[PDB]
Amino acid sequence: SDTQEVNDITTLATLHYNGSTPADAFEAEVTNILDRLNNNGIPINNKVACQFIMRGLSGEYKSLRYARHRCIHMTVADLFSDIHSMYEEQQ
Amino acid sequence: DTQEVNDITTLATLHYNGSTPADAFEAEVTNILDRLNNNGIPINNKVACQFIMRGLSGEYKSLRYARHRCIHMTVADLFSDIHSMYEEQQP
Repeated sequence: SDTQEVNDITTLATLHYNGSTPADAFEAEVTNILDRLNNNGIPINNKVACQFIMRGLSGEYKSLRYARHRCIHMTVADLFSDIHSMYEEQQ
Repeated sequence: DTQEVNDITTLATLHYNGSTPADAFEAEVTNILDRLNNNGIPINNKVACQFIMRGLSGEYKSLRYARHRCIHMTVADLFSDIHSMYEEQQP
């Protein structure tokens, strides 16, 4: 509660996703961290968010990381689309 | 282009046990906070204080009991206490 921002930032910096849990749940976790950080006056822009998410991708999802260099132009929604697409074509 | 992610990761993984000068530790953290501020990721006194406390090891772990007042405690005040402990430990 008093440590929500520190916990949210720590989570963001230590994300991991390998497809073994629903992509929706991963998207929710990340989305809400970003929302809460925004509310607490710590705005994480699209580029930085994208980089944290990419860093977290393991297993087959590692492959999405070769777009990390375009994070500036890539939207978080676009990235989540690709993760969702990969999740679907693993199920 | 990954300066923010690197600066946040460092903040979230600080370690200090007195084995290096307190001035160097202060410098590292201060400049992370400065750069994050510049890049539109403003870490306030409370959150900064919490990250610093989390990183204290060895004899310095003991300082982690003012953590609850980080809201009212300043980063400068905490670095004072670390400096004070560092001085005591020196010849």
